[PDB]
Amino acid sequence: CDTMKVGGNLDSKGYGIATPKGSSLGTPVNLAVLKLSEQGVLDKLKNKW
Amino acid sequence: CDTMKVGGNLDSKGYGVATPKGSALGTPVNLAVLKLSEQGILDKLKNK
Repeated sequence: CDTMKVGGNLDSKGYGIATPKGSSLGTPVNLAVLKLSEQGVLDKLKNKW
Repeated sequence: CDTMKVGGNLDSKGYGVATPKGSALGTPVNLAVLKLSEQGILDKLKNK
C-alpha cells in the first residue's frame, strides 16, 4: 500500500474479447458483452477484484 | 466560468459512429476510428 494513482487518464483505450476472423463465435460473444455491461455485471466484477 | 467537474469519471461509456445493418461502410469506418485514435488526432480534436 505504498503506491498511488494520480491525475486523469492521458488517453482512452479498451480491452475486448478476441476471436479469429470469420469465427462463428464472434456475433454471440459481442452481444454477451453488451448484455453483461447493461445488467451491470462487468462493474460488479471490477469492484469485486 | 462558475462550474467545474470534480472527481474522476464514475463509469465508462463511449460515443460511436453508427451505420445501418448491412452497410458496406461498416469495416472501413471502424478501422478509420481506431487509426485516428492511435494517431492522436481524436485527442487533439477534443482539445481544440
